[PDB]
Amino acid sequence: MKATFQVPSITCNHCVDKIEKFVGEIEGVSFIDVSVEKKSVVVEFDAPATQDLIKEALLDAGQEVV
Repeated sequence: MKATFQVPSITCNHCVDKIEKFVGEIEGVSFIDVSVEKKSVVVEFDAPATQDLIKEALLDAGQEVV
């Protein structure tokens, strides 16, 4: 139960705080991992979540991920 994405619009802390505030708890988030120098993002989600939940939240939060 883990996910691995990448936010091409990284390179900042304000974005991490915004995505962490939303992703910090998406009714099924184990741990939101982010990589600025690598421009990657690894998030763990439990059974009450889905990569469509972290996207709907992270995307609606103001972040982009392909």
